[PDB]
Amino acid sequence: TKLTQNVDLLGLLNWRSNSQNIKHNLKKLMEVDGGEIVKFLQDTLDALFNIMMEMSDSETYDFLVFDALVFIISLIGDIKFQHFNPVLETYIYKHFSATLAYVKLSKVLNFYVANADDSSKTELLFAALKALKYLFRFIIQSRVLYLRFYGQSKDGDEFNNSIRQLFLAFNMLMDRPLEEAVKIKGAALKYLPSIINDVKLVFDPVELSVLFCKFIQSIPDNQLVRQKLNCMTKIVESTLFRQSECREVLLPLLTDQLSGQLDDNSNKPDHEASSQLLSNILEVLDRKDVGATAVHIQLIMERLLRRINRTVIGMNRQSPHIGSFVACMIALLQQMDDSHYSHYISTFKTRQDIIDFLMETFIMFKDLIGKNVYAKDWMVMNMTQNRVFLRAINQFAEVLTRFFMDQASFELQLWNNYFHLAVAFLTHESLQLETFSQAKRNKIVKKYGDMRKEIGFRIRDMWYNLGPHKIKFIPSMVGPILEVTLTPEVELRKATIPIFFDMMQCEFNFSGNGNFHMFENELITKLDQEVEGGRGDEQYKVLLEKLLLEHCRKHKYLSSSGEVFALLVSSLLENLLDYRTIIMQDESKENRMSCTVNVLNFYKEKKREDIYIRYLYKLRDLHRDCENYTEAAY
Amino acid sequence: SRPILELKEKIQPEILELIKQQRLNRLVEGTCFRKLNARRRQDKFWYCRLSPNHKVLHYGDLEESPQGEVPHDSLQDKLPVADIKAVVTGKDCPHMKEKGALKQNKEVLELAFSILYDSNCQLNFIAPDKHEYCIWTDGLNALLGKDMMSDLTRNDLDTLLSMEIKLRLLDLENIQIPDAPPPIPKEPSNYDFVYDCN
Amino acid sequence: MARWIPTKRQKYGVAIYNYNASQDVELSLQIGDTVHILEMYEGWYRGYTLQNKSKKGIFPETYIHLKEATVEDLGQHETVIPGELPLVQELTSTLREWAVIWRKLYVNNKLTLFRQLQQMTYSLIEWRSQILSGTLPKDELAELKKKVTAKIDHGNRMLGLDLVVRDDNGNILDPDETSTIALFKAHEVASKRIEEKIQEEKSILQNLDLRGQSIFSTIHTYGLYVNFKNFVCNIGEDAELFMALYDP
Repeated sequence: TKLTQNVDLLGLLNWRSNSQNIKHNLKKLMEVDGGEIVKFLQDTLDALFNIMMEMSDSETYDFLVFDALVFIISLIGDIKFQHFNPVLETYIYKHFSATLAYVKLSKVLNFYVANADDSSKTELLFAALKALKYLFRFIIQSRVLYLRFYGQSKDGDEFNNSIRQLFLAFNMLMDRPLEEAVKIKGAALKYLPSIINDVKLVFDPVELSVLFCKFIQSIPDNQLVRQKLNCMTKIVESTLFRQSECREVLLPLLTDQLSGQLDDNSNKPDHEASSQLLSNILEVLDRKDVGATAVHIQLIMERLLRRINRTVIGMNRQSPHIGSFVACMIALLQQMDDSHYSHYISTFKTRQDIIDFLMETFIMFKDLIGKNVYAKDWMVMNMTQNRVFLRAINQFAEVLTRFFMDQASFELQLWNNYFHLAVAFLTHESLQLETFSQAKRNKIVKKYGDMRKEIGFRIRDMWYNLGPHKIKFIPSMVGPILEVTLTPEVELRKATIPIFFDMMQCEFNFSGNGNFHMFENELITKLDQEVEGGRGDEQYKVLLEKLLLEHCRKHKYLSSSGEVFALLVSSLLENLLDYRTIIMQDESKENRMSCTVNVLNFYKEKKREDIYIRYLYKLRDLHRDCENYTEAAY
Repeated sequence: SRPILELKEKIQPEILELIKQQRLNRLVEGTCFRKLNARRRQDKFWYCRLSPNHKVLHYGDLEESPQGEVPHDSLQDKLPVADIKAVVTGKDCPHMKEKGALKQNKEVLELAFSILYDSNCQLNFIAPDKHEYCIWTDGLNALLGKDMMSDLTRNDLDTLLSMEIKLRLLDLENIQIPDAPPPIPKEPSNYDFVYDCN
Repeated sequence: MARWIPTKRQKYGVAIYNYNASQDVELSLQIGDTVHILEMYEGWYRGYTLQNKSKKGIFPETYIHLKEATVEDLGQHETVIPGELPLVQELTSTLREWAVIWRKLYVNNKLTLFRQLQQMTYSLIEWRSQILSGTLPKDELAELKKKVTAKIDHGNRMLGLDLVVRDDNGNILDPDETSTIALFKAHEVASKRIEEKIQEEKSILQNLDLRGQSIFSTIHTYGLYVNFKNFVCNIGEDAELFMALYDP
């Protein structure tokens, strides 16, 4: 690891006494074995740096030192030499000795960029591009070495300008067509943020940011889309820990690219790339130390949400990373405040556009809760999704109450999507789901409480806020509310049977012209199907009857009618109770027909003709299981 | 481990209980049993299900069912336990004493079990192998409410006892149980609870 | 039986034996009854048992091997080594649910998975025992954290159970609702390990070369251990035996 077998390495280390050979040594350094190279990497670097200082005026030697150094760093980037890459940065921070290598190398690479179309500088600029991070670690370090060696940089303007004309070389090179230097543009985009943190040492963050902004608006806006996505992503990676001074200058341009990505029908390379964008930006903006951005978070909302929601109108397909995009904007929801939401979520354009937006968002939510986008193993992510969707829909609830409620003269029928969406979401993760493990109840309640509880009480206060238009909404929501009452939860159900009394009272006001007969009919129907399903229980019907009966006591004669109808309901219920218990107890024939003829008779009593027929069908099914052509005929 | 073994083997009740329960479930589920000398196109497969009521045996001259039990009131759906004297097992079986055409061979001695009911007609049965034979007679003894005579049953009982005592002893790790239980501290003879109950 | 006090410095209620029936709410108490004692008496302790977290039991302090430890062993630094003993409590609750798993695993004749469950169970109880203390290096601590999480969620995968993330340091930090996307890709990590295992049971428990290849993709330098036993050769003189690796 110390012995060297090459004339070239000894000559280049001894270039000072081999000064006639410096030009030839700078090219013979290529054939030196890397294994021998990292034996004296420090000395080779010092040799080259003292070269391009001692005849920095001879820019031929500076160019060859540039080329040789670039080739060495490319070689060291190898996995064999990735261990001496720490040794290389050790040299960068410690063993470097070139007081003007910042000027010289920024100069040479400004030449490389301004002369990139050259196919002899093309490879040279490329190999400089791959290690731009390393090279301007070296160069920013040479800049500060100049600072120290001269107290103040009388080159204080010179080098930062060399950077600025290198910005302009960027802009002019890439203003040219993409054909000559598509890969050069890609490498610029890639390794350009690799050096922005290098230059953060010695340049103004804002001037640097806007110099890049000029470069990026020298973009003809149809070239290497995910590549510039990478570029900005590595940019916000670094350089954003100082957020409040570039965040507000880049997010303009970056929401420009976003709204271009809103729907350009060319997102098919940029879908996952933009989701990644969202990811890292939500990180860094949500990174607490990186910088306060709450108002800029609201800027993001106002300039990116109708955008991305029409974009997920675009990406509404389940097969792609739709789930990852879901994660994106719901992370946004998490990282964000209702101070930001109701600011302009509640204050979009004309009420028609905003309600179209909420149509979009609500149908999307209902389509995600249905055909859920997890593996069922993501109860953790399930809960996360629950909370964030809760947040979003809560915001839309305030915008509904304050802009489309009794507030609005009409269009109280987003509430259909609201309520049914909320219920359909609510119809998973129940007490038995909590009952999987013994700690499972405890695990959820400690880590999450009972999300269902908040969901239900939210919807309940919404219902009470509806007021008159319960009647204008009851038959739509009769089905879902019975189910939510079904939920094995004691408290939401206890709060929900009074909601049954609420809408039967409303249709009691409607009973001046009609009655709750449609309400109770739909209620009975859905009751039939649901108790057939088998969620509820005995104490459950007890709670149902106690509540509704009592509430109707709190009310008039027609509430007494509704009382005896709820009595019929409870009769029905217990009939289904013992019915099903026999259905899943005896599993003989005769008892099944026993209970089914009983309940059939009960429909006959209630004339529930349709369902009466339905269980007549079940019963005849039993009889031709028994080939009771006799009974089946009857 | 002597106090530990005292503590362990003293709290038996539920282990043999659950093993016998499992045996009962085995009889209730049942399978296709074997008749006697099922040679001249005779059903070596036919089921004997212990009732869901655990009161009738669904044994009947059913066909060669490779799946196993077919659920119906079998050709002999009834076998009440109030009259089941015992089951003859091994050479004690009348079908093992047959010297006529139904002479059971020497490969069915462990497949020998005939339920004693009515004192004259024995459910002269043949098993497919030893273990389920021992399990059948185990579950039948469970209907009789007596010991289980499968070697594997005692295997299960001992291993469950060992695992259970293993899965209790965790907290007294780093502590010892004196063979004489540690002295019960003299409780305050007054039942007085200065702070309220619970 | 006076002087009862509500306190939380007792959570590890510890028995001695199949306890006496000294009180109406006491029995031949289970050995691993960490009882949450709601009432503090000098010689006795009554509170929520481990079997019943809703019922008291007056247990003698001569039998109570009281431990001030709460659920987390770092609040009073009950950790034998910081950032670990959450592992011991999670493993205890783990075996709690293992109880239900295996007690069902006999009901269904699935004895192969049930026996590999038993042998993983013996491995985990012994690893649990060695990490009762912090004797192993923190390298072994993190390694066994990884392995315990691996086997736990492996049982979960085999049984469609919950997913615990934050692979290291107690599997809580990420499931501590820190973010969304970090949590998102962490649950993605969870599914990645899901696929790793669910595809690798047949690769390691069954196959023997792919496991070696996967290991060797991570390690580059190797040493061929050669143990010369005895040399048989008819030389009649001093023999120099030059042993080296060869590539024909």
